[PDB]
Amino acid sequence: ANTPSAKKRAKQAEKRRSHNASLRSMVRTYIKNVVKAIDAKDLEKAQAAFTAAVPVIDRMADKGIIHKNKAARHKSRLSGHIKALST
Amino acid sequence: ARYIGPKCKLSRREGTDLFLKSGARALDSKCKAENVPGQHGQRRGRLSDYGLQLREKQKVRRIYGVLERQFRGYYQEASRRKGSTGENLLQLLECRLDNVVYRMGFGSTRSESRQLVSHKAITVNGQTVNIPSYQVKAGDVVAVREKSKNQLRIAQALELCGQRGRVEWVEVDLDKKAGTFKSAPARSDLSADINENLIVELYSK
Amino acid sequence: TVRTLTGRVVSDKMDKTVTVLIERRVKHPIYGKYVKRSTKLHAHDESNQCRIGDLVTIRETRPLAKTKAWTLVDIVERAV
Amino acid sequence: MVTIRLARGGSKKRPFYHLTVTNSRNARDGRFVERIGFFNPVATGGEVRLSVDQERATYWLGQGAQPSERVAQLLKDAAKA
RNA sequence: GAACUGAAGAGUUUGAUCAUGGCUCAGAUUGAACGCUGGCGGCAGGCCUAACACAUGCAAGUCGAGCGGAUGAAGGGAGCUUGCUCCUGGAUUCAGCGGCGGACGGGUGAGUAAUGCCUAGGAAUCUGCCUGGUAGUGGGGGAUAACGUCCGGAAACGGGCGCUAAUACCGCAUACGUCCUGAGGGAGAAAGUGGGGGAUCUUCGGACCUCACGCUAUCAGAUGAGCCUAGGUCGGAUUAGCUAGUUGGUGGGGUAAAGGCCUACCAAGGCGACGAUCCGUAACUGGUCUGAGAGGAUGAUCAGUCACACUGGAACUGAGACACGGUCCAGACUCCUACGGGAGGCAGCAGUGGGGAAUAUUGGACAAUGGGCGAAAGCCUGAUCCAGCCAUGCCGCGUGUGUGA
RNA sequence: AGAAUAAGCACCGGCUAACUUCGUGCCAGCAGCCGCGGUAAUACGAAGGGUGCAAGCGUUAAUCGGAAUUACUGGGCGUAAAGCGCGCGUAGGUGGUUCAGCAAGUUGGAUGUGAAAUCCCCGGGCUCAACCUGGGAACUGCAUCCAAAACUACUGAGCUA
Ligand SMILES: [Mg+2]
Ligand SMILES: [Mg+2]
Ligand SMILES: [Mg+2]
Ligand SMILES: [Mg+2]
Ligand SMILES: [Mg+2]
Ligand SMILES: [Mg+2]
Ligand SMILES: [Mg+2]
Ligand SMILES: [Mg+2]
Ligand SMILES: [Mg+2]
Ligand SMILES: [Mg+2]
Ligand SMILES: [Mg+2]
Ligand SMILES: [Mg+2]
Ligand SMILES: [Mg+2]
Ligand SMILES: [Mg+2]
Ligand SMILES: [Mg+2]
Ligand SMILES: [Mg+2]
Ligand SMILES: [Mg+2]
Ligand SMILES: [Mg+2]
Ligand SMILES: [Mg+2]
Ligand SMILES: [Mg+2]
Ligand SMILES: [Mg+2]
Ligand SMILES: [Mg+2]
Ligand SMILES: [Mg+2]
Ligand SMILES: [Mg+2]
Ligand SMILES: [Mg+2]
Ligand SMILES: [Mg+2]
Ligand SMILES: [Mg+2]
Ligand SMILES: [Mg+2]
Ligand SMILES: [Mg+2]
Ligand SMILES: [Mg+2]
Ligand SMILES: [Mg+2]
Ligand SMILES: [Mg+2]
Ligand SMILES: [Mg+2]
Ligand SMILES: [Mg+2]
Ligand SMILES: [Mg+2]
Ligand SMILES: [Mg+2]
Ligand SMILES: [Mg+2]
Ligand SMILES: [Mg+2]
Ligand SMILES: [Mg+2]
Ligand SMILES: [Mg+2]
Ligand SMILES: [Mg+2]
Ligand SMILES: [Mg+2]
Ligand SMILES: [Mg+2]
Ligand SMILES: [Mg+2]
Ligand SMILES: [Mg+2]
Ligand SMILES: [Mg+2]
Ligand SMILES: [Mg+2]
Ligand SMILES: [Mg+2]
Ligand SMILES: [Mg+2]
Ligand SMILES: [Mg+2]
Ligand SMILES: [Mg+2]
Ligand SMILES: [Mg+2]
Ligand SMILES: [Mg+2]
Ligand SMILES: [Mg+2]
Ligand SMILES: [Mg+2]
Repeated sequence: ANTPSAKKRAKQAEKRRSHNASLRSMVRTYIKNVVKAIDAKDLEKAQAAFTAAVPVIDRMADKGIIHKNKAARHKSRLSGHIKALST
Repeated sequence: ARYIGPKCKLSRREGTDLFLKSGARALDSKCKAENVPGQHGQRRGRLSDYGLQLREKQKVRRIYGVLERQFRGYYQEASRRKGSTGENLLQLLECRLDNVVYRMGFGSTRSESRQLVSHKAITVNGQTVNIPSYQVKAGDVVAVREKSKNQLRIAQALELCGQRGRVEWVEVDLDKKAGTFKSAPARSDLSADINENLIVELYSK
Repeated sequence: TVRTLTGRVVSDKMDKTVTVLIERRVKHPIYGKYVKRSTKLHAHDESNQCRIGDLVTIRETRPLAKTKAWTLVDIVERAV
Repeated sequence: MVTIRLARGGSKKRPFYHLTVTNSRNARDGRFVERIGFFNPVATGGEVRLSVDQERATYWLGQGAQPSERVAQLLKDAAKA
């Protein structure tokens, strides 16, 4: 780079990336656990995973890592799958 | 720009009135103004229609001392103006400042009137105008400088123009060296010999 | 007041879809004579009640698939 | 934001200004949405110094458009009249 | 009330004539060039070719009312003396963290014959700064840069150990608005700074009341952007067949949003002489030049949209980028080197080489209009405002005037 | 203070405004098209004299016009270029006459848009103009509705040329 503000923006960008990656991994981990819980054909563990996953999903949606429509879509679809499994 | 050269060789070539001198003695007994110039001068030289258009266009341009870019701009403006462009061209070309300060009686020749108007010696409402192309709106009191009212060239030009005719549409007060224009001249006012239609025939080709 | 479009069914070999031909007569820009042009559209037939030859009227909606954004509102004429 | 400012028409050393309602991320005389009047810094003769349209300006302010400093001064001076 | 009102022919085939028929001419215009010649002013315009390679100089910073640190004046006083130091204080300046801006403004027309442009529409979306309402801004923690110390290096600097600040970061406290969940219940945030002050607890340290800026959740308004449908958009048929994610459905995934956008199965569909596919060529429009008109040619200046940024790809940061002076990888070409490794991108403004028939100064200032930053002074601005060279264009004025046989 | 201090270029046979002489002698040369020149050249090269433009004047390259010479407005095919060697027939184009309906074409109107500038008309400013600028007009286009039914199309029922 040439202007020092470009350098500062760059380094703040790698810091922001190294931050955001961990939290994106965390949310993906929680939804993945939930999804493999439903796909394993068990209800109680699916209930527990959903209850333990919604708070982090919504906290992250508010935190600005992901967009809120995405979180709402995830919640609705997973709840629909579990309710379908309930029968 | 302007034309510099003999002022009666042109008259000899054209063979018509072509006012270009003070008119002190006469129009004839200076240059035998009936033959075209040069060695080949006695021949009448019957000329075609294009000759007619060229000859009268040169006639009008030389009598009013206007160049051809300016003249064609004048013609385009006349064509733009409504109501029989042929006389619109004459009416608009008459309202030039130098020709007005001539015809108001302040100058011996068109060239001398241009001499006076260019060197900032004439007013319109007191404001210095020195463009020998200014189109004078009707109503303006064209006058010479209060400083310049004592010059004898204006006096001699005025006494010479005292006997040249009356146009019967301007109102001129001569004591104070001032003019006044009320309304634009009509077609019948100007010399009804040269036709305007042949010019517009020339420029329509 | 939906903006409909009337047309003639041409082919319906794809499930829950129908092909409609719409005929217009456009004036030639210079020669002043009218020429009949045609347009082919795909419409969503939810209950595949449109056979070939029927004459129907469709309506514009959001895209249902790629190159399929019209839905038939009702059949107005059948076929022999 | 969307702001009201001056667009420089006219000729060299003879300015003229259009009071333009433009998005602030646009050129000086680029695209706009509406024009409310003009300001002439030469006046003279029958030329008017300034004129604006009051109702459209009130509408634009009621929709929250920030006027520039010179535009603000001229609009308040016009509102005085 | 006015918005137009306009159309010319000639020469040349013959010993001569009429007709047909081609060639040439008289007009208006160019970003024009060349030859001869040359006084001035005003307004405009100025690499059309090599999107060929580029020396140096300039073209994006700003905030101490966010934060530690260090520079710490003037001083109220003291010591010995007339100079310094020091207690308390303290006006200035900024390397670093942090907040905005850098996605605007500016340039070019390579690609692109349709995911572009123009006309008319519509439904499933997002949106910082701006405006109007509503509800709040409580309490904790773990670090780290700079700063010391050590190692390593030619440099950019890299690494080990110690400690610190916040409007940097993450839990915790509740939900007028919101999200999903069918009712049922559940889910999800905040940062404090500057100016004052009556009374109260108390070091009016602080708590408390007010104002200013600022922060959080949400509804609406504009502003900007994304997506879909119908019609139009160069020449060639001596280019007639093209397509297997291709056409439609179901389940799932994905995006802010509809959708074969992606995937697994189901059937064999879809487009085309109303010109599909392929080849060549080319940014599009308002508009410009001509013409009586209908048309014909065209896209110099100015304005709207699109695309690109040495060549080819990819993502991160954000409200918005696949990013014009940001990052990473690979390549070509120039350069430094201690041989380990590094640096560069004028299609930003002047400038040079080269190409060409041919297109200019390595100039000034923030004075004005805008832009970015800050509350305010104010800084930055080759955008902009002015200068320079050029008969390149349009317009205007001069080189005089009368008499003089 | 001083007329002081600042005119060139092309052309002159016809088309196209403007002529004589001298020098060569189908040589040298000119040229947009016809064409000039071989011993009086208004056409070559020079002189005088004129004609046309003018701080410019010519030349070249490019577009439209003239060209009704791609003819919708607005051409032709016996002999000048131009009727397939001749039938049958697909898509397409066209459709005798009456009654009735509908309203796509067709006609009139309303509404929204057709960005600004540029073009046109009337004003304002710089001594005028170039140039700048106010107001209006216009942008033949496109879309959505309302009304009419003569003609065409679509629907039904007839008639016989
Ligand atoms: Mg929380
Ligand atoms: Mg949030
Ligand atoms: Mg001139
Ligand atoms: Mg002969
Ligand atoms: Mg003949
Ligand atoms: Mg600093
Ligand atoms: Mg741009
Ligand atoms: Mg270029
Ligand atoms: Mg192609
Ligand atoms: Mg924070
Ligand atoms: Mg289309
Ligand atoms: Mg498949
Ligand atoms: Mg489906
Ligand atoms: Mg599917
Ligand atoms: Mg699509
Ligand atoms: Mg083709
Ligand atoms: Mg092109
Ligand atoms: Mg190209
Ligand atoms: Mg084109
Ligand atoms: Mg292009
Ligand atoms: Mg015209
Ligand atoms: Mg014509
Ligand atoms: Mg260009
Ligand atoms: Mg533009
Ligand atoms: Mg790009
Ligand atoms: Mg790229
Ligand atoms: Mg290059
Ligand atoms: Mg690169
Ligand atoms: Mg982001
Ligand atoms: Mg950038
Ligand atoms: Mg660069
Ligand atoms: Mg440059
Ligand atoms: Mg060069
Ligand atoms: Mg060269
Ligand atoms: Mg400013
Ligand atoms: Mg700087
Ligand atoms: Mg000049
Ligand atoms: Mg020249
Ligand atoms: Mg002649
Ligand atoms: Mg000659
Ligand atoms: Mg001789
Ligand atoms: Mg000769
Ligand atoms: Mg023609
Ligand atoms: Mg021609
Ligand atoms: Mg013929
Ligand atoms: Mg024959
Ligand atoms: Mg026959
Ligand atoms: Mg045949
Ligand atoms: Mg037949
Ligand atoms: Mg048939
Ligand atoms: Mg009939
Ligand atoms: Mg028929
Ligand atoms: Mg109509
Ligand atoms: Mg317009
Ligand atoms: Mg009716």
